[PDB]
Amino acid sequence: IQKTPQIQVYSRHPPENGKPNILNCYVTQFHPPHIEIQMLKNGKKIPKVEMSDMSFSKDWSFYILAHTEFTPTETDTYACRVKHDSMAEPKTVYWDRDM
Amino acid sequence: GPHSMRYFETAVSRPGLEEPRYISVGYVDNKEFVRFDSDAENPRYEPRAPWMEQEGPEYWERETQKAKGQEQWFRVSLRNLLGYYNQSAGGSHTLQQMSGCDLGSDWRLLRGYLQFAYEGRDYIALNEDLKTWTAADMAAQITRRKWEQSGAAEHYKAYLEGECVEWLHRYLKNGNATLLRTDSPKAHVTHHPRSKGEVTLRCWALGFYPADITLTWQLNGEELTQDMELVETRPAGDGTFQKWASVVVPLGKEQNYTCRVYHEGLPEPLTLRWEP
Amino acid sequence: KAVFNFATM
Repeated sequence: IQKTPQIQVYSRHPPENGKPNILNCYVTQFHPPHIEIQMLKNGKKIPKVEMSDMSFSKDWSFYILAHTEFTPTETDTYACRVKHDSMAEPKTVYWDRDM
Repeated sequence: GPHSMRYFETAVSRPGLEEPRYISVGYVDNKEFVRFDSDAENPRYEPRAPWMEQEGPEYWERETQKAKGQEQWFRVSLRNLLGYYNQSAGGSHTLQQMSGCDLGSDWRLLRGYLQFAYEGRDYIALNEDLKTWTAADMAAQITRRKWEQSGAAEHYKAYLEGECVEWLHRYLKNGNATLLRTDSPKAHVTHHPRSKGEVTLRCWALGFYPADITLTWQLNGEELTQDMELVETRPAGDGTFQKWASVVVPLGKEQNYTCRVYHEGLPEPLTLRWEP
Repeated sequence: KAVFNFATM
């Protein structure tokens, strides 16, 4: 039976506007292992997202780190959208640089 | 300190394509060092950290034949489980396994592990005694009787007490100036105004390995579990981890609040406040 | 070193 994914979106490094960085979308605690992850800039899919290999925790649940290069600005908004069988609709979370 | 080795194996069936995908990941001290994947063009145990390239072709060829054996083992087991649970065709199914050993700091076996899950759910496990089996499910009882009658537990006990220990000893010596490191966290506190008369203080810990860590807040004395928000520890993507914990606080009376960071790389717990 | 399994389930 299904386990719904938990998502966090955050930068690898302290975010500074105009300085290149890496944006992460860490998706954990899900089952079954088949999942769809897109990272978004201003609502549009970012085309070249790196996907770590499938792994699982000692509680049997799966997790994945997705990441991409990006340059934070004052104006653009980033997000991660996750499609999985535990959810009737996709789940979006937005990047907040303070959290 | 203490040490461990684990192999985490997975086989996934899907309605269409004619054979399950099988994947095995090995870890030494919770860090990846080998990997086999049946979807790969060259299905073979490839190395995963610099220090494993010391192994000759005879090591990789044996390990790879082992993985091919496991794949077929997972394949038949998946079939058998479908029947045991009166599941029809046309669905997706998961079989997972964890196995390995924990050594103490004295390099002796502390514990062996062998565990299986079906559909993400405990199916059967070898008990700590390495002699008897735990299986909760009615369906799992068939596997348990089969394995009791075949002396399966003896076979796994020998691997866990023998090969698992002997070869982990070997792996630690090869990467000694590699896995004998821990990065201490760097903590700082940030300040975030909210609904006035109040403000969120957010304690950050960055660049640490391994992932286990604890962040507390104190109102001048006693810890605060309510309503202290935190996030789950997360990979930064470069081998290190990040965490924060926050507490909401009266504006102006915020120098009363202290944050502590507990990590195994610290010579002692760190202590921190908001610094305007 | 990987385990190799005994009887199937």
